[PDB]
Amino acid sequence: LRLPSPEVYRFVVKDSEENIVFEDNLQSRSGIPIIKGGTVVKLIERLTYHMYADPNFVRTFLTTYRSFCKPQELLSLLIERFEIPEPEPTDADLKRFRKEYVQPVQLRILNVFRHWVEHHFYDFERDLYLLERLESFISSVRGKAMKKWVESIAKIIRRKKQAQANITFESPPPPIEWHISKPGHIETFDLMTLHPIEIARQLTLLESDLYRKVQPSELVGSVWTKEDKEINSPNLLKMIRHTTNLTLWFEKCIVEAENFEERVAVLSRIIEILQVFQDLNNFNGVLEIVSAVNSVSVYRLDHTFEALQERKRKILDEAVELSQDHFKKYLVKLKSINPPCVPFFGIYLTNILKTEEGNNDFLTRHGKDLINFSKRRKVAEITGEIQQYQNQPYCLRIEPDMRRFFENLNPMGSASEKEFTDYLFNKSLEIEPRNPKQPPRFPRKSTFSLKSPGIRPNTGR
Ligand SMILES: Nc1c2c(nc3ccccc13)CCCC2
Repeated sequence: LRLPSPEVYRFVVKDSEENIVFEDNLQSRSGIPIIKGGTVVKLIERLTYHMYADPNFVRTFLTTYRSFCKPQELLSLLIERFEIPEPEPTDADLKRFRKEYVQPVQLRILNVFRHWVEHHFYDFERDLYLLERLESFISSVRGKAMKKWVESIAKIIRRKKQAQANITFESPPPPIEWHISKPGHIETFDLMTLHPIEIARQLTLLESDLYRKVQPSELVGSVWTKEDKEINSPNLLKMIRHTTNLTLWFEKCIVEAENFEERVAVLSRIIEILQVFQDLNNFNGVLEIVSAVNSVSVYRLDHTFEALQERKRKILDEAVELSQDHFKKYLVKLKSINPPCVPFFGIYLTNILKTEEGNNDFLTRHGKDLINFSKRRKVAEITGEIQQYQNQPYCLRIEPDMRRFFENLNPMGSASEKEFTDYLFNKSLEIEPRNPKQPPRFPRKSTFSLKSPGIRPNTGR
């Protein structure tokens, strides 16, 4: 009984469709009401509710909130929630208010701070001032019952800060495969001089590392395509730039092979790399090669595809078919394999862009910003799927020169992506013109043997 005036404490304005909307279905019938949307004020009140704990909302909120609220604003709202004014005295009660309202709300805030530093410390890593505000506030908290919670948050922060201020094989990894390029000779590194097995291994290790660093929150609210993308989505942007560069590198290697026999040997080696990606459950790599071969500059090279060994063309068509019918066969395959694996990342992006586009950010902006929370629950269920393959490392040894090589691929050089893709298209028309004549005969500029060592481990034995 008796809360402060909504006038002096914004959270306790009465619930109405002006400020908060609950699911009204058979699921929402039992237990804790399900939030469909509200003002950020009302979402914060329900995140820290006096009447019950809501672990599920806390988890979904801290995954999704940056799509509707800045980290600095979240901290300001949790402090505002914490600083609870006394009710209007009546002057002819406090003791109940402190036991049943204040203490439970303050404990629930400290529990949100605890989940925040435990599972989303990257917010504080990205913003040292945010951490200064949090540390200053937590150390101001003097409540007897708050003490265990403050100690717990302090210890998490101490640990996260330690594990910032600075590989272990559970079984023998395979020996590194070498072909024409030899170690230390990084300047001789090329698609055709490195071993196709080890190209697939080193790209898988790199792609696995990029994949495992992507936080769900980098995807929520299409934040990687927005103004604050370099800070909200740094891991995702690195993974997207990697995919772009590698896909364009594969295209470049094919289209710049002017000599027909060389270009066939290049496409054949890329298909061999694709088979080792498949053996490694690197569907990310499989579908990068699919992306390259379906690019307009390569797709149209009918003479090159027709010249492939039937078995190589078969393997490619099968890879290509994984992507057909909204990735139907890819999704069957992904559910059938044993990790480690690198999921095709592009499809999470596609399905989040469609959910982001097809659902309003706001239940309405008339009179109030009424945030669509249900939209964020649906995106968090998609981002949730990214997590099940981030926990299983590859049993493969890093080749530091090859890793360096692949981290630094820059097919575009100083040109724009559009200038570069125009170039690939113009070169495609040069090497295989739109006429019915046999393909032009250009000389090789490279002197290395075209003969593949194949994808049976050599040094392995
Ligand atoms: N252009 C292509 C041809 C074939 N497969 C292809 C597969 C993917 C992208 C382009 C292709 C089979 C042989 C004929 C041409």
